[PDB]
Amino acid sequence: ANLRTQKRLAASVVGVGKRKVWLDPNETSEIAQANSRNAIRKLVKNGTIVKKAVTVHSKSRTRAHAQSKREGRHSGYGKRKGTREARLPSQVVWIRRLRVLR
Amino acid sequence: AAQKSFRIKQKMAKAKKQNRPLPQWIRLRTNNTIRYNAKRRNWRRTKMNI
Amino acid sequence: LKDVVTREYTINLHKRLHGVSFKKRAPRAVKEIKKFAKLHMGTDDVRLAPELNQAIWKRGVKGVEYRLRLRISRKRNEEEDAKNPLFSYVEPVLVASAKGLQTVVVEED
Amino acid sequence: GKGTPSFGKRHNKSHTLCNRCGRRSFHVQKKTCSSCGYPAAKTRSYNWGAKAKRRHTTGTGRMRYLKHVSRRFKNGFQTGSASKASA
RNA sequence: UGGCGAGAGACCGAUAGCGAACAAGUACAGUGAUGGAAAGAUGAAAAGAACUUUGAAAAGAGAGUGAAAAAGUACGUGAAAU
RNA sequence: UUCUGACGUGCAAAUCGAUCGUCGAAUUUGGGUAUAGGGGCGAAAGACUAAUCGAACCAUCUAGUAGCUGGUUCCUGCCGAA
RNA sequence: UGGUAGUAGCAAAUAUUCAAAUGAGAACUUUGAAGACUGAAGUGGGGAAAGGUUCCACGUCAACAGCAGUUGGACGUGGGU
RNA sequence: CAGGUCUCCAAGGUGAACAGCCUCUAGUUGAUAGAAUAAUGUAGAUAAGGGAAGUCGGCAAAAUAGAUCCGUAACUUCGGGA
RNA sequence: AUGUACAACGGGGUAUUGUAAGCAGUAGAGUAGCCUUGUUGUUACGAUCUGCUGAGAUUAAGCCUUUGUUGUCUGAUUUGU
Repeated sequence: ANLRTQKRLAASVVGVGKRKVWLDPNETSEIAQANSRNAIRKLVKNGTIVKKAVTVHSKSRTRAHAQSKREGRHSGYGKRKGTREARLPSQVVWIRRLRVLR
Repeated sequence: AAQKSFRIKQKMAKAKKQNRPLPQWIRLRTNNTIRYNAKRRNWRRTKMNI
Repeated sequence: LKDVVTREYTINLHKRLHGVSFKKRAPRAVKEIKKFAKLHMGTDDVRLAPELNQAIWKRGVKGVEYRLRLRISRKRNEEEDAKNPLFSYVEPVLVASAKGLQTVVVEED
Repeated sequence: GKGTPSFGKRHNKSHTLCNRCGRRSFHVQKKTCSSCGYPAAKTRSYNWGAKAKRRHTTGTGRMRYLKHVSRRFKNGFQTGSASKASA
């Protein structure tokens, strides 16, 4: 059929946007009948429309790189592109040098 | 516009109720020359200028 | 008269997707596999498979592999038939390295 | 720059509907209509606008009262009612 | 040369006559003052095409109404360019 | 700014691309409001005043006037220039 | 109304592919499977000015969407603040 | 109609950074297609040796460029020049 | 159109880059952990190095060659003194 309204209603009902719902292609005649939001809540509950869980953005290489920066690595001059008073300003270091002594 | 006075909306009500074709039964009526509606104002063609 | 033959192949895509623009290679892989199955089985209605479609597009437009193992089945058509009573149906098969394999007639039992 | 990218910037109104003549010629900053002249107590028409008088004179509207005046002259401005004669 | 009610013509006959023979100061254009069209005529009468067949449908082909569809609601005669 | 690149019966009655000015203040801008035609406004180019400006648009006077340009509708006959 | 001419051309914005469903007819509709893009000074969510019903649903494919069309900010009928 | 039109929200990595580059939530996949891939174009490139000899003119490209450390002339309004 | 034919693969040669993946190692700057605390004392971490590895990958789309495997091989149209 023409399932534009069903995908829009399913995105509004489940709450996840239109790019992640899964109107299954086998039961399409059934989804041609479900025209209201109360019928979308039936077709989500039994498993005819599901949620299609989130694509993984692994912050794991990030953790390995930050762990290596904690170890002292990855901080030469060819990983250092801002000035010395822009990476960490001298006024910050001075406040730390003098809120401690005072 | 999206937040209106009343007078402009009143004229939109008239501009809605005029935006329709002929009744189908007038074309059978005796001594008729009116074959269509020569005042169909669309929104993509003619702005009504309020 | 029966002609329900199912075979397997290696298609060499490097000698067919050579020198093509990069944003056209994988659709030309598709249009080329249809021409391949037209060449071999002889029918002119070729259906691919979405498994085979994924197997071409594993690496975007410009990363189609060099050799592929196809499995072409020349099935007979029915049900308000098209202009030929037979059609090809082209699946992939899973192999580790597609280099080295000849053509094989698949027995159906 | 003086053409289509300065017809982009053109999204206000200098005129609104006149209450008197209803024609949308009511200038907002001057607070006076430019077609009929509202709220001046007269209606602006000029003798160089030969067509403008042809658009705004009597008989172009309903004639909600004058339509009945000449007829009411023909009978001599009668008052009261008529009687019943026969049949 | 305005309004109403009248009578007329060695006038115009729809590119003419008023801008307007028609839902004409209308459709429409312009911020506005203002500018402003085009567009009449099937037949006596819709009798405006039942029914069959081809086609998915528009339509065609038969059939039929009509003096006549070389009058079919893109409709009087229907020129020239093409 | 430059390419005097693209385009130049265009995407566009002035845009596209790279390059380039400036980027915290004589900055940029929405809305309201003030100033209007020989007047407005101008860090002045006769620039801008709704694609119109060494003087806007609209209507009327107005069919302005022209010693200047273009056109000036059927035949035959008799005479015929400068 | 022509010849021009079925020519000029419909080339900026990295980009599409496979199978199924509807159908007379799917490069373009719908679903699914991939592949990519904007990459949060977004091709995302709200609005002001402006438009006025375009919002939403059922049906239809003459005209419009400078290709197509069973799709549509179109057409027909209703609903909605 | 590849123009123009005011504002709010604001993720992860590199990175000084709201730069560019890649992904998450979100939204699209729309801008006529198919086949070949001649000339001449538009857009991007790369060139042996020489090096502006081209040309009105190094116009167009190329080359440098981030950070860290050293070193920094004439002139000067003694701030700069850098 | 039944052929020491042709095609799709596979094999061999030629060629291009340059030594793969995986497994192992009294190689490895050092760093910790331990114990009989050593006269390589070991276990773990450790870019890289060595060994199988002139390996692996590509090789015709306009390279060469082939008895291997699987196939294909008459569809349409016109023409006479």
